[PDB]
Formats: sequence, structure tokens, C-alpha cells
Amino acid sequence: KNKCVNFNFNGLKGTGVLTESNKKFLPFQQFGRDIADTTDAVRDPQTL
Amino acid sequence: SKFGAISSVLNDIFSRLDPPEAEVQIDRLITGRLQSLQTYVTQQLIRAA
Amino acid sequence: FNATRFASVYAWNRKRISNCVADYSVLYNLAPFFTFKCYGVSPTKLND
Ligand SMILES: *[C@@H]1O[C@H](CO)[C@@H](O)[C@H](O)[C@H]1NC(C)=O
Repeated sequence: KNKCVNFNFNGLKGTGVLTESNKKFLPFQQFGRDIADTTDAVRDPQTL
Repeated sequence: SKFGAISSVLNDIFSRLDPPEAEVQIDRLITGRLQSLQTYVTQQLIRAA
Repeated sequence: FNATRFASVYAWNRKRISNCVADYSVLYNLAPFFTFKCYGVSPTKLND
């Protein structure tokens, strides 16, 4: 966390910095997309 | 926009497909995005006039 | 794959696979599987 790292979250490959998100995900949501289909946020498949 | 490609995200194309036929989809996406950027710059030049 | 019973191409059998860890090397490593054609995905990447 808080360090530029290559991440593969459940098959989603990418490069970026991971930070504790402060946006209220509803319990049935599993991804967050910004404009133009870019994955803004993702939930850890292990600790959720 | 998928520009006719399987997916609009490059990472999925590279992960799902091996280089041989993956390059075909990457070429399509790159051509589409180059065309869009060229159109953007052409419009910018026209408006700059 | 190894079931003795295979249905006709009509009323074709359908099995849903859920909540498991797959390993596709057990499939394409088999000698009889002469034909292995994939659309939208490649044989080498299935395990990733
Ligand atoms: C996954 O396993 C870890 C380690 O045992 C555990 O801390 C975590 O709660 C588990 N999560 C789920 C969704 O089972």
C-alpha cells in the first residue's frame, strides 16, 4: 500500500498506487469504474 | 470504444491472447486511438485558426 | 471431461462449474485431445 506496485486483482492487471478507499461501496458491488471504463477501485478478494 | 476489437482494455487483450493474434487486436485499437488523436489535433488547429 | 457418459449433440449435456480452482494443464496435456481450438482466449493463458 502507498507504494507504486504492479497489481493483479482477480485477473485485473495494472500498475498503480493502492490506497485505502473512502467511498462507500455497497455490499453487493465489487468494482469501481471512473469515466471511460477505467477501474478506479477494486475490492480485495481475500480481505474484502 | 472497442473499434471492433474484442475488448477496449489493452490488459485484457494481452492477458487473454498470445502475441500472434493479440497483435491483430492491438493494431486495431492503436489505429483507432491514433485516428481519434489526429482528429482532435486537426480540430484544435481549425479552432486555433 | 473423463466421464464415461456423453450426450447427443441435441439435448446436449450441460454442467455448471462454480467455486473451484481450475488447472487446464490436465486437459491439453492429454494425448487424445488432438484438437484444442479457442476463441477469445489462448491455450497458454487459461491458467492465469
Ligand atoms: C481468506 O483467508 C484468510 C487467511 O486464512 C482469512 O484471513 C480471510 O478472512 C479469508 N477470506 C475469506 C473471504 O474466506
